[PDB]
Amino acid sequence: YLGRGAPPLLDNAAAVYLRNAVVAGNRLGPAQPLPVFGCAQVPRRAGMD
Amino acid sequence: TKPLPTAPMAWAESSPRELAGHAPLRRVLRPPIARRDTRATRDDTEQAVDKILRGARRAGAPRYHLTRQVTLTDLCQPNAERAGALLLALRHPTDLPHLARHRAPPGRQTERLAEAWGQLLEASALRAGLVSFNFLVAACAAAYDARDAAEAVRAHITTNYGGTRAGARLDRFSECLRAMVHTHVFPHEVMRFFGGLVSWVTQDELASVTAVCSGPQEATHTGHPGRPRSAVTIPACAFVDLDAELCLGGPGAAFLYLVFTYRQCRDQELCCVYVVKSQLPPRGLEAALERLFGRLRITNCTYAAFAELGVMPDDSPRCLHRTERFGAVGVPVVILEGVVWRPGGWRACA
Amino acid sequence: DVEFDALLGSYCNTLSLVRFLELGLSVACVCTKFPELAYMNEGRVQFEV
Amino acid sequence: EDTEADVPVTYGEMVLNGANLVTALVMGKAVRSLDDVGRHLLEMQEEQL
Repeated sequence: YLGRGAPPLLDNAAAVYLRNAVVAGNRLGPAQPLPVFGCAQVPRRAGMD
Repeated sequence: TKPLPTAPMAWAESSPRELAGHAPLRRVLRPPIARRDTRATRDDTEQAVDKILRGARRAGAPRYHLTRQVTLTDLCQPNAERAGALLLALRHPTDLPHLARHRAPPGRQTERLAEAWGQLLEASALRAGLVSFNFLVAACAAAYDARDAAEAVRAHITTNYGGTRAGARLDRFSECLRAMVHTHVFPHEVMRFFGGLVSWVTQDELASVTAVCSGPQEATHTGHPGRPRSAVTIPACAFVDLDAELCLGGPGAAFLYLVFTYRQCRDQELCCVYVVKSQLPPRGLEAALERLFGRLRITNCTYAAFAELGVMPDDSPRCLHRTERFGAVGVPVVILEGVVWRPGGWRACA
Repeated sequence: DVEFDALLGSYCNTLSLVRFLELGLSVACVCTKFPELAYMNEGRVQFEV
Repeated sequence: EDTEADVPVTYGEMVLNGANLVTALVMGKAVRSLDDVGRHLLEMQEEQL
């Protein structure tokens, strides 16, 4: 879902259901939805080890 | 070094008038006020130390302002193009899918520019960078009146620029610019002038382009002491006089101008860049733009947009019309001579 | 304007010339040369033990 | 084996002075040391092989 430009499946409430069922609380997946031009970003980890 | 042409040879030293001030001030007198009433090298490097000493005793030459900017080489190339070409700087591109959504007239595609830019980062892969002028002609080559040299600028860029399928950028970056006309964010709101080439440093994917943001052209420290000389080269699709088209053959300083033209039709939109040499002031310029570019005004409520570029301070300005070889393709190239760069701001004409 | 091109240096080898008798492997040869051999058919050597 | 070494001091040099100059101005090319190659294309057109 960081990636962009794949055809979404047809029912929106079905597609917007997966994207929420995955990106939610993912260590990686986006914070703000895709900018139509640039790239999505990765949440900043409070600290690394 | 003490020649015997000493009528003008002393005046080439900058003189004897340096003592004009130095005599009654420094040579005389006690005033401020008095009272009333080991075989070859060294001397090889040793004269190099003396060359520092010959440069240290004293500190005509007009001033410059050189600028350098580290530039990714996707859309532009300082490599294929020699010293003495125009360059154009940009802004950041993720503002393009934002400003097109609110500046469009009602009844157009605001999601057109948002997709057209991502197809250029996905075509130049097969960030306020730079676009060179010669690259921009081949993109807008399909809108000109002299189309033969427009097909000659495109004839070398696909073969000489660093990258694979530069013609796929040329067909996509022009598709970006044809989307700029539709989505009403005009390309003069993006393109910023960057000075003429003097030198450039190459690396993987980025280049350190040096240019003159202000000043004369012909005497810059080009870097090569064998050739510290460069002239300004423009392809002949863009160079439009207004001395011949207005029958002004009277001598005087000519002004250089960058001009955009716009054409808004339903999915048939065009882009053209022109460099305009005129003897007209900027206050008396738009009346000439009304005369030549009224066909695009009737069919469209702006029609053109221009900015200042520089001044040829000659009493008779000097042009050339040659065919230079950039790589292996001869392009009809207009060469301007004795050009002094001074930029300026843009203009709207609704 | 003045510019020029250059050659800097030129480099050869020298073939090594090997005399065979230099080698310690010369021990294994008893070498006697016939000025005429190709005339000769089978030669032979005799032993008595 | 050993602590201190013996090292050359000065660099080397190449200067266009001599016949190797005139070419660069007129011809537009300069061989490294022409004053020998150019010379040894004369005697070696006579003396030895």
